Amino acid sequence: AKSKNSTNKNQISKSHRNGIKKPKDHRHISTKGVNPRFLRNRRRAIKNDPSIKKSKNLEKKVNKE
Amino acid sequence: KKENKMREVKIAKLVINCCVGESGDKLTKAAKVLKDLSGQEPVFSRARYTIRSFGIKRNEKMAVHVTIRGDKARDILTRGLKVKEMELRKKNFSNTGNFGFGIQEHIDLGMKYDPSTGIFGMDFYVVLERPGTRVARRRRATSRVGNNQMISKEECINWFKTEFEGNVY
Amino acid sequence: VKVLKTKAYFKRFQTKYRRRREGLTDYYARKRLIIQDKDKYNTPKYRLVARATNTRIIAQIVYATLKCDRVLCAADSYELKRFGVSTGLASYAAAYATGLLLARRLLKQIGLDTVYAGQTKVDGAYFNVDEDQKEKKPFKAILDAGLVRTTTGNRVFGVLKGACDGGINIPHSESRFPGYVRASDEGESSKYKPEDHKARIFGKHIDAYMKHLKGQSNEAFQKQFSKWSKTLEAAKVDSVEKLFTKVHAEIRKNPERVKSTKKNDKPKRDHKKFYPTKLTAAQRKDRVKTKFQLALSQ
Amino acid sequence: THSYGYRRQTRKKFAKAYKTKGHVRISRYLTTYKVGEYVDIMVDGSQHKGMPYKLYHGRTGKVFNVNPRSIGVIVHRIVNGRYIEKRLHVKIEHVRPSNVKTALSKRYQANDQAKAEGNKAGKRVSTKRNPGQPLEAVQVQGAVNFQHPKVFREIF
RNA sequence: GUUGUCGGCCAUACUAAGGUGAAAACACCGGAUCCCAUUCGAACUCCGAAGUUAAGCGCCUUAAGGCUGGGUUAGUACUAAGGUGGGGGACCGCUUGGGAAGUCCCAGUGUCGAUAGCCU
RNA sequence: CUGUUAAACCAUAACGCAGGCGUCCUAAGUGUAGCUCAGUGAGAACGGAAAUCUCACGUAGAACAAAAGGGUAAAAGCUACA
RNA sequence: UCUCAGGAUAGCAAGAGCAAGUACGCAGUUUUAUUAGGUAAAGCGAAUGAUUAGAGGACUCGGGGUUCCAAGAAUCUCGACCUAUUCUCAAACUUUAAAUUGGUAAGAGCCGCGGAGUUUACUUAAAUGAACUCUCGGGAAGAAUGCAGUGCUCUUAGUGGGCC
Ligand SMILES: [Mg+2]
Ligand SMILES: [Mg+2]
Ligand SMILES: [Mg+2]
Ligand SMILES: [Mg+2]
Ligand SMILES: [Mg+2]
Ligand SMILES: [Mg+2]
Ligand SMILES: [Mg+2]
Ligand SMILES: [Mg+2]
Ligand SMILES: [Mg+2]
Ligand SMILES: [Mg+2]
Ligand SMILES: [Mg+2]
Ligand SMILES: [Mg+2]
Ligand SMILES: [Mg+2]
Ligand SMILES: [Mg+2]
Repeated sequence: AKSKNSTNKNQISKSHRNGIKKPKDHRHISTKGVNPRFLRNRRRAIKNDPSIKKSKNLEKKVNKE
Repeated sequence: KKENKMREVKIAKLVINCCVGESGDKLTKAAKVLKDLSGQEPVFSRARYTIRSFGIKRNEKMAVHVTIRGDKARDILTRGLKVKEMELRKKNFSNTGNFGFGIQEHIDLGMKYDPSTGIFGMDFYVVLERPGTRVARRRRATSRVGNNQMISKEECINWFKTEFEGNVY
Repeated sequence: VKVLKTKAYFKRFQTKYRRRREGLTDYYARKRLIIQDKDKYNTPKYRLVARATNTRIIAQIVYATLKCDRVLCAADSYELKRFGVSTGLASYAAAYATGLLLARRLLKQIGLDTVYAGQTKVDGAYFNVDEDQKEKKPFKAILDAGLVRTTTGNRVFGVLKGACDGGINIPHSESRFPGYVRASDEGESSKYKPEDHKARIFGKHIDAYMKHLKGQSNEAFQKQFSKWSKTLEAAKVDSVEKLFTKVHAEIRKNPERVKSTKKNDKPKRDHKKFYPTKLTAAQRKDRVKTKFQLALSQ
Repeated sequence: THSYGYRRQTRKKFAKAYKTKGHVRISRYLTTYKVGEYVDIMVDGSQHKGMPYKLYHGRTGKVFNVNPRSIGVIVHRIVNGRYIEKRLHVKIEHVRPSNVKTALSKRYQANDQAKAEGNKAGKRVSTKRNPGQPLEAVQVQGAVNFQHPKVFREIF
């Protein structure tokens, strides 16, 4: 037996073949890597903010407090 | 030339060290000898390397040294220098402006004899400093003393003669 | 002599920080002190600088800005002159005082005097306003001791007491406070004796000292206390404690910036001569020609 | 390559720059960072914790989270002909602010100013920047230096 | 003009041998009863005020060493694209682009701060 | 696993180079404090090339279990304590 | 992967579809803005490692031979230490340092320490900060060039000895 060990020849072209795919810029991004402190703050400051429209029963809870 | 009494020549310290090259009772003996000479507590220097000819195993207790200042080391210098007949050799004077001399027969210093006190060897070393030594020895803003503040050999010999009434060859 | 300082040596020299080669800043320490959680993005951080002089005890409130560090409040021991002390401005009591003043000033600047008084009568008991904080939390400061040693009963902690008693929050555990005892032999006790401490704040120690010096001889008392005694007489008082209670109440009462109204215009000629400007290239050239001729004709 | 380890082939990249030995660099300690800022990411070898993988040295990321000792940044890596988002967390040490936005804001504000004023006068101002343009006609009056090609000479 | 305190940059700040030193500070300096400290009150700590710019420190001096910046070096070495270019080859060179570094030259030699002050 | 081949992001072959891993450490982990190491010149009984003691100078040339490369000077090195 | 004539697995390929084909979008291109890098070269009177040449040297560290007379002094020979140099080199050396090249960007999802909000162990002495909401002010569209290859689903063939 004898073989060709590693060649990267055709792979670059193959990769450029259909273009290099880039992800979508999404206004709102996932929360990974963000600490819980800040996250709880967000949760609270959202729950209490009236200028942010909640669900009905939610607003009931918020308006009772 | 203008001179401040700031330029005073002072005895910085007298260090008296005794190297026995042993771990045993003779050490305890030199310890006692030293306490009795100084009034202070002796310092034990270790043995840093191993040598068969000297019988010294590394980090082994080797020698006893003492640092003395002020009138103590003054008075003692009296003692040893007299033991040396108030006579030194130019080879005894360093480029630090600091001088040293050897002594054996510690009894000639005026200390009594005991079986534990058998006659011992001693190295006497004297550091001479001018006033601003502090600048170098302090912690905050530590700096190196000026050229005009540091003591030349000739100056040190001059100090020994002028003070002790001694002879240099 | 093999020359052990070469051209190389100099090319290779790592020039230390201007501040470190002056033996002033401890950067390990400092970094430790300054770091705040980038979580609080721009929020300021407040350290108490206790710097002792062979004369004055300088207490400051500084915080760390990039470009510079800024001083909120400065208390210079000489302000105690303003209240009648000419001597012993480097003592423990001096620290205490200066710290009390820095304290009251900061607290006045913010508007916290009213809420925060402190323990007016001095005990030596742990005093941090942080236990009774209610409406607006006590001001937060960190002790920056600098190159000074942390030895138990250090002046810097005099300033500590001055300032937490002044009402600032200054985190301290009272372990290095004067008159603290950790026993060795049998593992006996952790002893705090606020009595000795307060005694030290007022300077009872200095007084007992006067007395000792008197016991031995008149010359003795003269040598160390000359200015101090004439000064004690000028205030017409028998002890430092009365004088420092005076300092305490005066400081507590109307601590404020003393603005010296002196207006000076233009007395500069003398020292402009002592502080020479550097020489022009042309000037060096001239120097060279001069040395050259002087040499040639010799 | 027989060995693959977090620091492989890191020798000269991570070695401190000449005469940088033991520089603490307090400035990085004080730099303020906000969720939307653009950070450039640069490793220092004295500070071992929160070390990014060598690949990311000199990359430009966008900040995403801020932790107490560390800024979460966002970079992308081309992998098999596609881009993959990577959420980095860098200790403060290996991070510095990028000027890529600073330039933008400065420029914009000035430009906008110009346009507002022009809008006052009825003149439409355009901020579009044009690249190097073909040189305009010129007249030249000068001293003529006439050169002739040198003979060959051998210098030994 | 000058000072202490805490500094950002970290030699244009360092190194060597010198001159100079208003004021106020900073220091050297005096002393170990007290908190503290060591083999030693050297240091660390504490308390001071008889001296002194001699030290430290400011400012300057050297056809100074170093460091910083430009010049030469040099369109040289290296390099991007082209070549049914030359040469047996090693290699060199043509067309269109980028473009260095040491010897030797010349200049520079700390800068930006917050705070309280000295010079009435 | 380190340094090279590897051609200044990354990646890159060969029974290609030079080496290293299947352990070791209640401290050689963690923290605080103080100290500055390697080396060089001059100086002190027995003392001798080499024992200890001194001072001046020492950009790091020493040390950091282990291979290599990088990292470290009021420390990451040395000492002491917890 | 007991794996080396094989399998899976991505990649490459076809067909059927989804979506408003954000064109203020896209790009194996430049430009512009901000930035990385230690290779080529060069450099070793600069660190590390090699490594030739001659001379000087108040002060030197030792050896040997010379001489004299005598043990010392005078002096030839060696090196080691500086002194000023000098020959030729490194992929597992490097201060310096390219070309080619890598990140990130070039605006309505913009800019402005102007406003009013929301936050029950988020931040601060601090309505301090922070993050999000509704406001206020300004903003010819914010480089060239090209778009007969918009993005994404679903199902799946062949391939996995290469060679110039
Ligand atoms: Mg693809
Ligand atoms: Mg500390
Ligand atoms: Mg680098
Ligand atoms: Mg230069
Ligand atoms: Mg050349
Ligand atoms: Mg691979
Ligand atoms: Mg092996
Ligand atoms: Mg430490
Ligand atoms: Mg077959
Ligand atoms: Mg498949
Ligand atoms: Mg189709
Ligand atoms: Mg368009
Ligand atoms: Mg390209
Ligand atoms: Mg660069």
